Amino acid sequence: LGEDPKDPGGYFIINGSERVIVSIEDLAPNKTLVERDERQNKVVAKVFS
Amino acid sequence: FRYTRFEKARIIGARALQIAMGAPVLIDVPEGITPLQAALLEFEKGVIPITVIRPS
Amino acid sequence: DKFASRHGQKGVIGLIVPQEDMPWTESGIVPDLIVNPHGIPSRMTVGQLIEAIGGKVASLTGRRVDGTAFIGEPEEKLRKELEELGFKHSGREIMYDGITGRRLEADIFIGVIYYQRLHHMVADKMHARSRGPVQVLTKQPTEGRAREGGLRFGEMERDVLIGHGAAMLLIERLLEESDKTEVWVCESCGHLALED
Amino acid sequence: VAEKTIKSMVSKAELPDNIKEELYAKLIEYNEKYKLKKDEIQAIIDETVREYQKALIEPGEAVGTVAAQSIGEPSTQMTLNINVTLGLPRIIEIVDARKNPSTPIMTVYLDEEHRYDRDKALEVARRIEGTTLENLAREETIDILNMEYVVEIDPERLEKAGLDMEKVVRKLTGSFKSAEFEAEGYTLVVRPKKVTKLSDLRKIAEKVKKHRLKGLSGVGKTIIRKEGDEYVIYTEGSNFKQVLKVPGVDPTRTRTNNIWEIAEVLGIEAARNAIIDEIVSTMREQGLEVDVRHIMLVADMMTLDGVIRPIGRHGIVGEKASVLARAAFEITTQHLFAAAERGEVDPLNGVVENVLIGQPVPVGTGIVKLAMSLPLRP
Amino acid sequence: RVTSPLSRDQPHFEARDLHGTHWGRICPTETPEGPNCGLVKNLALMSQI
Amino acid sequence: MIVPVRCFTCGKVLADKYYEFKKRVEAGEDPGKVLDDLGVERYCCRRTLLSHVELIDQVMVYKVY
Amino acid sequence: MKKVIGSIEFGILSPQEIRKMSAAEITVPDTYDDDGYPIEGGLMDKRLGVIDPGLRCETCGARAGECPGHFGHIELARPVIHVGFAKTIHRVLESTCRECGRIKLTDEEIEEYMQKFEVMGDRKGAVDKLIKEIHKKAKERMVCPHCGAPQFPIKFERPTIYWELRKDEEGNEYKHRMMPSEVRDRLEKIPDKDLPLLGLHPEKSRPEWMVLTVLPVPPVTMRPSITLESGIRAEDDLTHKLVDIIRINNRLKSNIEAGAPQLIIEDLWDLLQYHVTTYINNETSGVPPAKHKSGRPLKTLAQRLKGKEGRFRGNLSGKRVNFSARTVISPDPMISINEVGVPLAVAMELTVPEKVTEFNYEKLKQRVLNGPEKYPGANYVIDPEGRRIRLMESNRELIAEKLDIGWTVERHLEDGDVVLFNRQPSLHRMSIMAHRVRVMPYRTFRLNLPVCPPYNADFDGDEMNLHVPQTEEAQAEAKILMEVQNHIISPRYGGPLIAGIQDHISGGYLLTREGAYFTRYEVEQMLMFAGMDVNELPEPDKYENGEPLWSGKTIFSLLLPDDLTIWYRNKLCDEPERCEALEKLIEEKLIPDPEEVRKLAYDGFVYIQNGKLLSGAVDKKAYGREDGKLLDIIVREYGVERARQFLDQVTKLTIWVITHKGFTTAIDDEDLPQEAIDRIHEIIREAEEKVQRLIEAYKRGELEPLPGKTLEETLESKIMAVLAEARDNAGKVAERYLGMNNHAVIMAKTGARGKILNITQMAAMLGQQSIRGKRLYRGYRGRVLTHFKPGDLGARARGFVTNSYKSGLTPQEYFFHAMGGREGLVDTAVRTAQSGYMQRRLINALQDLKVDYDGTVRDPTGIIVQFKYGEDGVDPMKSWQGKTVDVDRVIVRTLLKMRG
Amino acid sequence: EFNIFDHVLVPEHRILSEEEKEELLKKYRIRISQLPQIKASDPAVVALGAKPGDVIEIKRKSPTAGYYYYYRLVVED
Amino acid sequence: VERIRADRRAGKISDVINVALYEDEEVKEVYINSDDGRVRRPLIVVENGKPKLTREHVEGIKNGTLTWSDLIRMGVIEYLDAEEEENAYVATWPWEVTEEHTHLELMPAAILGIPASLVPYPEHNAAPRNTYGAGMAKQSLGLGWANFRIRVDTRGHLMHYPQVPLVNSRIMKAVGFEDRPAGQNFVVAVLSYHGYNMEDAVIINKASIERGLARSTFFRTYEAEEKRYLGGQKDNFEVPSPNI
Ligand SMILES: [Mg+2]
Ligand SMILES: [Zn+2]
Ligand SMILES: [Zn+2]
Ligand SMILES: [Zn+2]
Repeated sequence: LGEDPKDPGGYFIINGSERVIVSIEDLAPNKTLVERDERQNKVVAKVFS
Repeated sequence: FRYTRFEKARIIGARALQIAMGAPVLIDVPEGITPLQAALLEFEKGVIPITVIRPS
Repeated sequence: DKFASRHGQKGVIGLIVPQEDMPWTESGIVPDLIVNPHGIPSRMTVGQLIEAIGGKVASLTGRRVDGTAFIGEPEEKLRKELEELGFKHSGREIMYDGITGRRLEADIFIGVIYYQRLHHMVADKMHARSRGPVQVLTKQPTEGRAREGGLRFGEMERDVLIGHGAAMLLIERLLEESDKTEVWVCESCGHLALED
Repeated sequence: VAEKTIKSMVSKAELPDNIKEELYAKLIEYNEKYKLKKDEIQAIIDETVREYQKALIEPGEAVGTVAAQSIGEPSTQMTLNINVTLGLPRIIEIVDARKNPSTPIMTVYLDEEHRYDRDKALEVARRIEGTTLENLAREETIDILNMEYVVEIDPERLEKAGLDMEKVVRKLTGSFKSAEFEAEGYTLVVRPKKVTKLSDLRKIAEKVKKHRLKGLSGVGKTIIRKEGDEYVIYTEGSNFKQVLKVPGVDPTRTRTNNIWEIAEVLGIEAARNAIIDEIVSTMREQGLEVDVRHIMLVADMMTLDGVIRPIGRHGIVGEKASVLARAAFEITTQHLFAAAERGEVDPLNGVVENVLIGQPVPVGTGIVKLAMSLPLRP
Repeated sequence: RVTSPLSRDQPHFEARDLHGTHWGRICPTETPEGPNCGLVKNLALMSQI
Repeated sequence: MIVPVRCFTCGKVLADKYYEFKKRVEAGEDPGKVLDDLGVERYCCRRTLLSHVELIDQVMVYKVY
Repeated sequence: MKKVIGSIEFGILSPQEIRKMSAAEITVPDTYDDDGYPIEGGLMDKRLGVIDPGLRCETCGARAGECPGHFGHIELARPVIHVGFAKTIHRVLESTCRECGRIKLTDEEIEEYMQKFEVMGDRKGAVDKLIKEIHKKAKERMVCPHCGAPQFPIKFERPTIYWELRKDEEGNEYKHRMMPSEVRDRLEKIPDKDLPLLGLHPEKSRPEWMVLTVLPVPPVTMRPSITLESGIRAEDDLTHKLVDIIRINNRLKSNIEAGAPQLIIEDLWDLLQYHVTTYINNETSGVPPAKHKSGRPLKTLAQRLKGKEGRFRGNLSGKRVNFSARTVISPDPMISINEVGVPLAVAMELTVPEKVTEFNYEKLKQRVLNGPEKYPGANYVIDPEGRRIRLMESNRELIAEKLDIGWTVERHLEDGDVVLFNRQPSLHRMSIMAHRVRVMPYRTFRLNLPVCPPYNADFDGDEMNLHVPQTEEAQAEAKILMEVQNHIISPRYGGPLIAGIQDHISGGYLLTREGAYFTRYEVEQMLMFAGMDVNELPEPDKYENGEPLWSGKTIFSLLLPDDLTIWYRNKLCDEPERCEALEKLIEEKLIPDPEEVRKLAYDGFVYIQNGKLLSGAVDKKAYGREDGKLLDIIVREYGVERARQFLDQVTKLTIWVITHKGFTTAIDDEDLPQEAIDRIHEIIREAEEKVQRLIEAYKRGELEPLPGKTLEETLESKIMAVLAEARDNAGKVAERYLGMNNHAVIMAKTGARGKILNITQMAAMLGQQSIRGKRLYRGYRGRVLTHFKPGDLGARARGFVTNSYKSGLTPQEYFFHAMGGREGLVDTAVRTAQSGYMQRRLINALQDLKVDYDGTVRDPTGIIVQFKYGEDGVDPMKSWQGKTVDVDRVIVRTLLKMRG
Repeated sequence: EFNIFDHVLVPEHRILSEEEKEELLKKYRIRISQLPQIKASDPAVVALGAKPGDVIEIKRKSPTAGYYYYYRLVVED
Repeated sequence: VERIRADRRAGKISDVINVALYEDEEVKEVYINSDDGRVRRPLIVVENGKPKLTREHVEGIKNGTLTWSDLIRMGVIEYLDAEEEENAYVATWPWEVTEEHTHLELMPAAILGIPASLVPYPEHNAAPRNTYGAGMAKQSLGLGWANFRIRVDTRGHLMHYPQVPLVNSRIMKAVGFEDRPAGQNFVVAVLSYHGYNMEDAVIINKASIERGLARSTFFRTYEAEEKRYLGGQKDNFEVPSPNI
């Protein structure tokens, strides 16, 4: 089929050009993370729902 | 009296511009040099006619 | 042309030296590459020397040398087999100068190092523009090398030209060579006059 | 050669005052070593005069641009990260004229009665040091049976603050007339006059902690070092006005990192000197040598109007007379619109405006004027 | 390849630097240079998702 | 993808003895002795023979015309 | 004749001026029809200019590429508040009465403010302060001093919404929206005499012009339209914004003419105001930016003017230039510091325009007769009248026969031509210098090695640019001012910048070290290689095996001038007794005998007497960057040309020495005996025992807090100090067990390349890995890695690497070193941007400072920044180690000159 | 009390007379608005008892020239 | 937590579930994670100082009777995320296991990435040097793909005689770099030669270059489309006439 046997795959071909989706290191969804802002002198907790 | 680097550069540039469009050389030439080299030899021979106006 | 080792040692080719001018060892080996000794200890690259020793050992014995992290062949073992192969432990070899023909006073460290050619070749990186196409908006040279663009004289270049005190050079660079033009100005109000 | 002849020759030499005395001292030192003759001394003076004439800077040099480049170039190779926050952030803070620098540190010098013994240095440091009872406190506990703070403090910390607990009470009896303060051994107990709500308890408990028992406001850490057989106190925070008038602190050598405090206390000239000294010290700490002339020019430009100004859009560039100079660097839209509102006229006497237009810049060869005699006869 | 949503021009001292939890999950050495340093990482050889 | 004709260091011909060397290697013999009996003594020629990998057979399968 | 722009006067464009400057009226919100022709009355009208080559402009009759473009005007149905002046408008709305129109100040106050304005001068800060004070004083007055009418507070809502706080008959306070028509009517009542009090020009900045009634549509040239590869025209963002503005204005006009109710008119007015606000500035706060149909936000005039990619920075302050090349650089020690290696392909492309004169007529005629495909040749010929002709094969001889005096020939780059050589980033003025063209048939640039430290350029794929000046004035300026040899001394610190590095230092040490002797053939070969004018060999120092031998100091002495004498100490000083003896011997006699000096000569004390290197070894202290005393003295006392010749000769000589004597590094350079390894292991055990004892003392509570510090960071600092002492001891042991015969030790000690710590790290230990100035702590809870127990504060568990590079690191230690290296790389990658921003800020703050002819530094306004530059009028470049005049050096040199 | 001129960071300050001010203006060919400014609320100014409109002559320690003479103009805040 | 771990090791529940226990003096919590995006690593379970992986399992793996998923099924090797590993005590080497150790590292060299494993002996090099070597491993030229000739990549490079390095990590054989090499082995001698190798530069042999060493070919692909416009107009593939 004209394909290299050593090619791992795992990418997309859009308009004849190979496209790879780089993974994204994001925060844990629906998880509350707590930290303290030294400049603001406050305790802040954030959740990305 | 001494010539500053900026004054010397301005004098050489003016002399080269004059030589490029006229102003025959006051000294001998090596038959093939650029007008900048002609101005350089004119300065080295101490024959330049261009003076520098200084505030006073 | 950019050539790089596997240990971060990179550089361009400085000279294409003929084989007759290159030095050779007592065993009859002419190096395919010559690197400066100043770069090895400044960057703390001992893995390159270990790889050279391992490559020489692998070439002499015929068995590939394992270079895996933390489980690779020990350096001292490699020096031991290099000694058993008839060569110096340190990998240094007695070399003769290719021009004078005399023996070098220092034993030169020569070994097999995996060097890879990079895609930053000088053929695709040389750009030279005298005059050509200009942008339709700013009447300035185009961008890049594919469309015969110019070279950018940025703000820093202008600043260092000012610091050099070269007023006419700056005028020639920024104005007389990039977007020189003539306009008509009205002296009464300062507006741009129209020429029909 | 007699010393009088050497002095007369040095005075007759066309040299600056600082060069004259140094040259005379060196000639005196070398005269006994090698028995210099009069002609040798005259030749030495002539060579010194020629070297001074050669060392003079030619007119038209772009000293501001050269100074900016010579200051910014070592910053590309500086090292990032007590608490002196030196390096590139220190230089950035200095050139930006920060009102409150990060981790302010003041250098305190003592008089002859406190710089030779450790006890007086420690006592004057504790006089400078601003110690609050919250730092002296060890455990925090708010009860309900008396509904007020019962403060218990460790004695060891009280061994360093150099004051008794009862006198500590005297620091809040007068200050807080709405509450009664009682001392029970090593425990501090407060009593309420008319308090019945929890809201006002939280509006008055923190006022005791924020109150300062002794020292100066804004003073944190305090250390004492031995330099040149002298005791030098280094503190955290800038309280120059309240630390200059201290009974035991020498006020002729005290300095602080806050250049604004020096400007408001010691004058704008001392502020410029402190800016120069701080930049020189920051450059020397990183091992990068920068000529002091560039720093001096930068500090002179910063303090041109009698106040400390930054180098950004709110400082030297902000008060630039040229519209195009201000617009090219920062806040282009609002600067141009404000110039249109004011009807400002740009004389184009600067360098960047002539660069933008296409006229020769007024620096270097752009300032050279030439004259020509037309009848050239080779 | 793994990227991060953080801006490249931002100095992220606590985020660009290597973490102790990257052992066996993120390659400790293979990172790009310039503004992409730290924010762009590569999966370790033993990393499993 | 194919074995070089000459050694990169001294120009000694090695493509003639490469296939014999590869065949003897696949038989289980020590490649050092195989190089020794084939006259490959200098380690530069040994470098050229050992480090080369054949890949032309995987390129011929993709016809271009 | 010719005229130049003496000054620029700014102001606000009046509607009458916009109408007069407009060559057309725009009413059709379209650009092109189906066939592609412009629509009459549209934005792409030929009256505003032409971009397509076929079309011809209606206003001026010129074709594309030469028509400057003409503005147009749009008559808005209702006035629209200009956003850029909007806040300023509010200030005027807080300063003038709503009925009389005069300012809210008394006549005496007005007169006093006029005297204050006249007195202060032209400083901008004082004017802004006075304007703010006047506005603050006038905004708090609710009664007009001239008319007595009551005033109401005005609330400004971003960006162009004005609210007036009015009171009803019942006393209720409400907000009335001030329409732009009402605002313009109020602004029209302000007389010209009150405008200077508001900071507005009476004849240039009338407040009523701050509300836009006529919109100036830009010319076609300034917003060009292009045709894509698919045949579909790609309109500009400004064109789309103007299309939307015209459509909304036409709808508003139609609704007004139709008698639409007030709800319609104010809604369309708000839409038009938003469109005009986005057209002036699409990044205005409080409004949504205008977006394309694809979701891409547009950039309008404000974004075109501001920003890094804006016109001011990306097109005016810095722009792309012609006659420039850029490619990779490769080393070339065989050329001088004044020369640059220009490729033949680059040389045949970049052309120098040379006018035909009476002395270069034959050379330029030969250049024309060679053609563009033959070197040396020419590419273009310009006649005196001014027509440029490209040289092809057909007209190559015809143009050559037609060449005369006054013609210009764009000849190829020849040897000796002056060109600029710049490497980016240009942090200092020494980042570009004018070199001489050397044409070689290869592809890459070639630059001499001593010029690399000024450029901060190595040869690991570095890219460098070259600029060819065209005018004679520019060439002369480059040749005189920015020549390479004229910038040997760095003005930043007054020390040598163009200096020998690496192999130059190593070869100098190898040549000038004790016991270094060379044969007659070697001496002749190095003399020929260095290009020295040594006609006859000097007397040999000694004879070995019947053949003559020359000391390397004798060969080095030929480089120095015959009247040079200087003594100092270098970095190779480890026995101060010999240096002290040499200093004492020099101090007594002041002309010591060369035999006496050679009896007690030491490599650690460099002494040159009358140009003869009697003692000392060459290192970075001789002619290295920021340290070379000999090069610094040579530049200052013998000029720059002699210094350049000396630098070239010494670099070639040291390269010859290091090439044929043999310089190399191997794996045994870092090798240590078993005793050194045992000592290092003992130091390791002692350090770990001390760290464990400190941890136990902290746990048991007997550890003493530092003054002002608690237990944690005190213990951390103690552990770090112990590890630092252990590292220092290991480095001292490694230095003790590594002699001077080691080439790596030679490079480290001489200052050529590397440091002593680099050899220590490859031989003894890696030390402690630290992040942000403290020990490694980021990781799991209580530990960095899971291979250690939680809560462990030991050295091995916190980043202290015990083994070196030669012994190999453990995987945990490898990870710790990876964290350290990542921290370092991030530190540089963060520091570069901040340093560049600070450099730009400093440059823009100090761009206009210049020393005048009287020695004073003044701003363009005229304020004397400094009455004398540096308080002494001395260039830092010409200063001696930051001092005005080195009296010691001058006295010593003059005394030696008179004694000799 | 504590004199502000005793500090090592504070250079010497003196009051220029009208004749000396005119000489200073003549020497550098500059107007009174082209001099460096010093605020009237500056502690050195209030120590000297100066008023706006005068010129303060500053003798400063010079790291490169020993002693340097700067000139400032007193202006209102 | 112990019951969940035992059930996961017994194969009753899926290996995706990871359990961790946080036991502080103030708060105590148990976390169970079974979602996406969790990067985990395989670790050999060690009980009573003895790893679960025995020689029989290795023999079965080598013989092909046992697979990796089989080893995961019996709980000999388990995947640990960052949360669970907080409760784990990993041993770097099989000879360093103790009674208190809870896990054994499979391959310490596997903590590096795919390009980072190309560097031979990375522990003997500086960290910035290793980073540069890993970054430049992707910029090398070689026979990356066997179907490069039929590919239509806009830019590509080919090494005429690519060579597998003589000093290579064992992972590179498993990764596939040995089958697709991207460089050559160079006989390098460390020596100063006329100053032309100065400042990171290198000196190459003319005869070596002429013999085909490091020879490369660069392919560039151009595309042309006969696009159709509105009204039936379209491009034509023909030699243009000089009159146009
Ligand atoms: Mg580089
Ligand atoms: Zn060979
Ligand atoms: Zn027109
Ligand atoms: Zn009124």
